[PDB]
Amino acid sequence: MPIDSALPNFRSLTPEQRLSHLARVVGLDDAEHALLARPGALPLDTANGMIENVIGTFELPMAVTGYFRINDRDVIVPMAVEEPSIVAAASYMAKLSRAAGGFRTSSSGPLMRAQVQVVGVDDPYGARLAILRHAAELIALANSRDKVLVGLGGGCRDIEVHVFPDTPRGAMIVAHLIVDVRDAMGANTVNTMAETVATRIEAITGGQVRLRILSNLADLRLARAEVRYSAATLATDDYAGEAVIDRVIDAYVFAATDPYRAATHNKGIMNGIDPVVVATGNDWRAVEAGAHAYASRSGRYTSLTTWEKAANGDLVGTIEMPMPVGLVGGATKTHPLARLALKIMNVTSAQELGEIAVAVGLAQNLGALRALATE
Amino acid sequence: MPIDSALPNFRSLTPEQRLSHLARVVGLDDAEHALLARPGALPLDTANGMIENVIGTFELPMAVTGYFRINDRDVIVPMAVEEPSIVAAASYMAKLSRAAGGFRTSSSGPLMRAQVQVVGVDDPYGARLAILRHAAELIALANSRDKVLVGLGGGCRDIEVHVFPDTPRGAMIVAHLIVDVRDAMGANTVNTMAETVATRIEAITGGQVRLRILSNLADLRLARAEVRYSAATLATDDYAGEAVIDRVIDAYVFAATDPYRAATHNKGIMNGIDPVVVATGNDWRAVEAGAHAYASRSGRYTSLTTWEKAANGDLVGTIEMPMPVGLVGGATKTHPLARLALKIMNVTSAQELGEIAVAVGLAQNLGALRALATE
Amino acid sequence: MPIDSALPNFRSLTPEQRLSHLARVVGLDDAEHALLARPGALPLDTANGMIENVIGTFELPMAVTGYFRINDRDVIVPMAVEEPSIVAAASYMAKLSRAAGGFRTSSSGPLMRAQVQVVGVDDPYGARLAILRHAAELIALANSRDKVLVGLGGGCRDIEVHVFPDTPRGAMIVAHLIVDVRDAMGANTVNTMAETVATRIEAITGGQVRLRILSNLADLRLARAEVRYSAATLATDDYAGEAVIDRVIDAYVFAATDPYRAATHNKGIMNGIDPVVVATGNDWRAVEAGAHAYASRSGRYTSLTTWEKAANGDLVGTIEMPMPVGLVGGATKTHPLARLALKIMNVTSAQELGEIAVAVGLAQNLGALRALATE
Ligand SMILES: CC(C)(COP(=O)(O)OP(=O)(O)OC[C@H]1O[C@@H](n2cnc3c(N)ncnc32)[C@H](O)[C@@H]1OP(=O)(O)O)[C@@H](O)C(=O)NCCC(=O)NCCS
Ligand SMILES: CC(C)(COP(=O)(O)OP(=O)(O)OC[C@H]1O[C@@H](n2cnc3c(N)ncnc32)[C@H](O)[C@@H]1OP(=O)(O)O)[C@@H](O)C(=O)NCCC(=O)NCCS
Ligand SMILES: CC(C)(COP(=O)(O)OP(=O)(O)OC[C@H]1O[C@@H](n2cnc3c(N)ncnc32)[C@H](O)[C@@H]1OP(=O)(O)O)[C@@H](O)C(=O)NCCC(=O)NCCS
Ligand SMILES: Nc1ncnc2c1ncn2[C@@H]1O[C@H](COP(=O)(O)OP(=O)(O)O)[C@@H](O)[C@H]1O
Ligand SMILES: Nc1ncnc2c1ncn2[C@@H]1O[C@H](COP(=O)(O)OP(=O)(O)O)[C@@H](O)[C@H]1O
Ligand SMILES: Nc1ncnc2c1ncn2[C@@H]1O[C@H](COP(=O)(O)OP(=O)(O)O)[C@@H](O)[C@H]1O
Repeated sequence: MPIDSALPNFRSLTPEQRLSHLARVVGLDDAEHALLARPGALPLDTANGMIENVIGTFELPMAVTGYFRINDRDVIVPMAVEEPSIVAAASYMAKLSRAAGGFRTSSSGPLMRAQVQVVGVDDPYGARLAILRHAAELIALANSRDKVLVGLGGGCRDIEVHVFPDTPRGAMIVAHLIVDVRDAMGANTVNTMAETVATRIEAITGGQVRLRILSNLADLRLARAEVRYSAATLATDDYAGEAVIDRVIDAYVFAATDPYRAATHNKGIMNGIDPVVVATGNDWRAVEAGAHAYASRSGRYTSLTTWEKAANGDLVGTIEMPMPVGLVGGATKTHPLARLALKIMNVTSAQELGEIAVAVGLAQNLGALRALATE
Repeated sequence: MPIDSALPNFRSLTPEQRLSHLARVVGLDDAEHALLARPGALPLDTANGMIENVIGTFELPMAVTGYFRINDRDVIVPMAVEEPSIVAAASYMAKLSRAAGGFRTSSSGPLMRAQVQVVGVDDPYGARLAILRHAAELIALANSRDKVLVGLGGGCRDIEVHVFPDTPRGAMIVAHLIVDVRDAMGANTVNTMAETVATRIEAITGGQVRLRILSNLADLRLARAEVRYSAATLATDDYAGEAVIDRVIDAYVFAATDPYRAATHNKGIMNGIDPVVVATGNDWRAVEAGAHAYASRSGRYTSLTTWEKAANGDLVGTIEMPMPVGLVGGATKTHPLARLALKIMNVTSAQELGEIAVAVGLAQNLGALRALATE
Repeated sequence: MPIDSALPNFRSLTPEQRLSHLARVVGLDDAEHALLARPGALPLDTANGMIENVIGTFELPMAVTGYFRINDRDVIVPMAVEEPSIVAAASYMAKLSRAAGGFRTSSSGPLMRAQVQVVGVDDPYGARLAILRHAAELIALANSRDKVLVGLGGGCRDIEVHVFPDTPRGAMIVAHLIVDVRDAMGANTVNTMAETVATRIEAITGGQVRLRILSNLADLRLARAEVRYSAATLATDDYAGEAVIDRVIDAYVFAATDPYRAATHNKGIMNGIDPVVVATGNDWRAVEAGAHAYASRSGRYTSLTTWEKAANGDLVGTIEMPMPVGLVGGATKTHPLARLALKIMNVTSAQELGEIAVAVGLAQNLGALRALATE
C-alpha cells in the first residue's frame, strides 16, 4: 500500500484537519482517529503501572513530519517534542531530498553487547584465552534460555574478551556476548544471557563475576542514511545553490574540527531523532548515550554526519550511528500512542525504524546548517 | 517554608492520594491540584503554537521522587519518564543519603558560549590578536541590546578566540562570547549577541562571519553535587556495608576504565536528570549533548561521576557536568505543568534547578551501581 | 609629553653624546644624567643588602634601542646585555615597523596563580568539590590580609582545583588561587595568600597542605603584540620585498615544525625581552621559565611568535606569552638605574612594561629571521 508522505498545506490546517488527512492516507480506523483526537490516550492506571509514584501524566506536543522517503518508500513520521522549527525543518529538508530520490539507508545487524565483568583473577590473559577456548560452549549456554529468539533468527553469535590489566582496583577481564536481538531493544534479553553464563565463566577463570549488563555503546547496531541535493534544488533568492552547498560543507568542517561546534551540530541531529524515539515508546536516554559516546570513539568528540560535494557538484550527506530501538517491549507495547505511531509509519522491523530515525536526524542536521548558511 | 520531602507509603497510595499529599505539603491550591488530576493540562491550541504540524499530544507518565535534600533544604522532584524503577531508585538513594546530611551542591556561574566563526582570513593569528585588542569594545557591543539582562546582573563578560589553522576549508577563527545568562537557558540571547557583533568582527579581521551560534558544550555552566553514605547505612541482609561500598567503587572504576561501560553508567545518570528536565519544560537534547560531550573532554569517553572511600570508610560520590537549564522561556513558560513543576520544587533560580537535577542524577547512578553490586 | 623615539646617528655618537640626547628627549635632570654617566650607580652597601656574600658588582653594558612605538606612543627602551647586534637589530626592525604604524599591543589581566598542594586525601574528587563549594569563603580569606591591593583594584578573583589521582606519592589536589596583582610581580603577595588559606583548606579536605607557592607558568598574565611590514618596506638591493616576506614566513614555519629550530627562534625572542627585564630590575629567570614552559603547552615545544602574509601581501607578526614583570618591589625599587629605566620609558603600569617588552621580543625575532633570509 504505497502512500504519499507529502503534507500539503499542513501549516494552515487545524489539528483536526491534519488528523483527518493522516487517517485517510495511512488508513486509521475511527477508534485510532479518536485516540489521537482526545487527550488522555494513556490511561492513568496504565501510567501507574509503568513507573513509580505516578501523580498524573505530562504531555508533549505530538506532530507529524512530511515528505520522508526511505529506500523508495514514503513514510509519515510522528514526533513528540517541545521545541519550535524542528518539525518544519525536517519536512523542508525531506521535501528537497525528493528530487534526487529521498533517503537511502542500511543497517548493520541488530547486535547488542552484554558485558560480563570478572575481577580477582591473577592471570587475566590466561583467563581470557580460557574463555575464548570455551567460546562455543558459552555461546550455547547463552542461547539456552532464549528458544523464542533463536527461533526468530536471533541469539548470541560470538564472544569477545577484553583485558584491562592496570586499574586502581586490579586487573579486570570483560567478556562481551554479541547478541542478535531481532526486533527488541534487547536489554533484558542480553542481561539475562550475561547472568546465565556467569557461573560457568567463574569456573573457567577462577575469578568473581561482578557486573552482568548490556553496553549502551551499541556500535555493532548501526543505522546509516545518505541523501543528495543539487545546486538547482538548494538555490534561494539570495544565494546560488553552489554557494549554499559550499557554506553547508564549510559548517560541517567546523563541526568536524571543533568539539564546541560538534556538540551543537550533533544536538541538532538528536532534535530530529529523539522525538521519533519518544513517540514510539523507546528509551531516548539509551539512544542519546550511544550516539554521543560513538561520536567520541576516535579520541576526539566529532560530527555524527558528513557533508561532501560529489563529482557532479551535488551536496551529499551521510549519517551513521548506534540505533538501539525496538518494537516489542516496554512502553512501545504499553503506550497506546506508541503502537499507533508504529502503525502510522507502517514499520515491521526495528531495523526499519532505526533507519527512518537516522534519516530524520540527517535531514534535521541539514535544516540547521542550511539555515545558518542562508542567514 | 521548610517541607519534608519524605514520601511515606507512596508505593501503596493511589495517584489521587499521592496528589492530595503533595498538594498539602507544597501548598498547591485547588486549581493546581485539578490541573494534575485530569488529563489535558496542555491545551491543544497551546500545543499547536509550540511546534509545527500538531495532531495531538503524547503523554509521559508523571511522578515525584522523594527524600531529596539539597544544601539542607528538602525538595520534592517531579519526573516525566517511561521506564520502571528509575523513580523508586532515586527515592531510595536519596532516603539513604539523609543520615550524612543529603546532597551538597554548587555551581560555576550561568555562563554560556556564543561562537562567532570567521572564514577567509589570510593572517588568522594576526586577526585573533586584533579581536583581543578590541575586546572591551566588542563586549560592550554584545551588551548593547540586552539592557534587561545587564540590569539583572548578567551579560557578556569576556571574549576568547581560537584559531584552527589547518582545516580542509582553510583557516578558521572562532571567537567565543562568554555570557552570563542569569535564569535563562540563554540560546536566543547569546545567538543575538553573536549576530550583533558580527559586522564589527568582519571589519576588524577582514574575514567573513559565517556561523553565529551558541555552543551546547556548556563547560562554563557546571553543576556539582556530592553525597556520602556510611557502611552501616549501606548494609544489607546479604552484604556487609563495607562490601557494598567496595563493590560500588569497583563498578565505578570499571566505567572510568572502559568506554563501553561508561556509556551505560552515564546513561543511568541521565535516567535521573532528563525526566526533571522534561518535566520543567527544558530541552533535554541540549542537556544530553552537553553531558556526553563533556564526558569525552579528556580524550577518552569516561564517567561523569566519581565514587571514593573516605578516610573514615564512608562512600563518597561526586558529579559535575554542564547544566544549561532555565526558568524563563520556552516550554518552561508555556506548558502549564512545567510552571507547576517549578512550584512543586520551589525553585527560584536556574542555578538551583541545575543543582537539584545533577543530585538526582548522582542518586540514580548509585541506585544502579548498588543494585548491580547486591545482585 | 609625546617624544620621538628615533635615535638619529646613534651609531656614530659617543656614549656621552648619546646620554645628552636621551636626557634632553625624555627629560632627565642633571643628577639622573650623572647617575648613568659614571660607574657605580648601585652603591656597594645597597648591593650588599640585595643578595648574600657580596664582594662587589658585575657590570653589563647598558644601551637604548630606538624607534619603538607602542599603541601610537613612542618609547625609548633601555637594554642591559652582553651580546652584539641585538640592540641594533631591535632598532632596525622597530624603524621599519613605523610605516604601518609601529606595534599594536594588548594584555590579559595581571593575574598570577598561587598553588596550594594537598596530600594525604583518600577522596580527592570529593575534597575538590568541597573546596569549590566553599570558594567564596576562601577567596574572602585570601583577600583578608591585602586591603591595600584590594583597594587598588586587585586581589584574589577565583579558585580552581586540579586533581592528580595517580602519582607515585598518592593522589594530590592542587588548588589555584587566581590573583590580580596590579603593578607588582606578585610572588610574595600570592605566596602569602596561599599561606593564609592553608589551614582552612586542611579543615575542609582532611588533608595536609604541603606547598603554598606561586606558579611561574603565568599563562593568565599574557602580553601580546602585533606588527606589520609591506614589501616595499622590506625590499633590499638583492631581494624583492615579496621574497623577503616569503623567506621570513618559511623560517617561521621551520620553527613551528621543529623543536631544534624553535629553541633557537625563541632564544632570539628572549635576546630582546630579557635585557629590558634586567634593566628594570625584574627577575629574568621568571620571565624565561614562563616563556619557554608556555611554548610547550600544546604538547610540543614550538614558536612563541607567528609570521603570516596578509590579504594585501604585507608581512604580519604576532607574539603572545606570559609576562610577569612589576614596577613596585625587589630590585626595581632598590636599584637606582632600574628606577631610571622606568622613567626613560615613561611607564606607569606593569601591563605597559610587559607590552613594551614583548614588542621588543617580536622585533628581535624578525631581526634574526630577516637577516637569515637575506644571507
Ligand atoms: C522553519 C523553516 C522550515 C521555514 O522555512 P521558510 O524558508 O520560511 O520556507 P517556507 O515557508 O517556504 O516552507 C518550506 C517548507 O518548510 C515546511 N514548513 C515551513 N514552515 C512550516 C510550518 N509552519 N508548518 C509546517 N511545515 C512548515 C513545509 O514543508 C514547507 O513547504 P510545503 O508547505 O510545500 O510542505 C526554515 O526556516 C528552516 O528550515 N529553519 C531551520 C530551523 C532549525 O534548524 N531548528 C532547530 C534549532 S533552531
Ligand atoms: C527498585 C528498588 C528501589 C526496590 O528496592 P528494594 O530493595 O526492593 O527496597 P524496598 O522495597 O525496601 O524500598 C526501599 C525504598 O525504595 C523506594 N521504593 C522502592 N520501591 C518503590 C516503589 N514501588 N514505589 C515507590 N518507591 C519505592 C522507597 O523509597 C522505599 O522506601 P520507603 O517506602 O521507606 O520510602 C531497588 O531494587 C533499586 O534501587 N533498583 C535499581 C533500579 C535501577 O537502577 N533502574 C535504572 C535502570 S534498570
Ligand atoms: C646588525 C644590523 C642591524 C646591521 O644592519 P645593516 O643592514 O648593515 O643596516 P644599516 O647599517 O643600514 O642600519 C639599519 C639600522 O639598523 C640600526 N643599526 C645598524 N647598525 C647599528 C649600529 N652599529 N649601532 C646602532 N644602530 C644600528 C639603525 O637603526 C640603522 O638605521 P638608523 O641609523 O637610520 O637608525 C643587521 O645586520 C641585523 O639586523 N642583523 C641581525 C642581527 C641579529 O639578529 N642578532 C641576534 C643573534 S646573531
Ligand atoms: N520480533 C521479535 N524480536 C525479538 N524478540 C521477540 C520478538 N517477538 C517476541 N520476542 C521475544 O521478546 C523478548 C524480548 O521482549 P522484551 O524484553 O519485552 O523486549 P525489549 O528488550 O525490546 O524491551 C525476546 O527475548 C524474545 O523471546
Ligand atoms: N531572571 C532572568 N534571567 C535571564 N533573563 C531574564 C530574566 N528575566 C527576564 N529575562 C529576559 O529574558 C530574556 C531571555 O528570555 P527567553 O529567550 O524567552 O529565555 P530562554 O533563553 O531561557 O528561552 C533575556 O535576554 C532577558 O532580557
Ligand atoms: N601599584 C601597585 N600594585 C600592586 N601592589 C602595590 C601597588 N602599590 C603598592 N602595592 C602593595 O605592594 C605589595 C607588593 O609589594 P612587593 O612584594 O614589594 O612587590 P613585588 O611582588 O613586585 O616584589 C602588594 O601586596 C600591595 O599591598
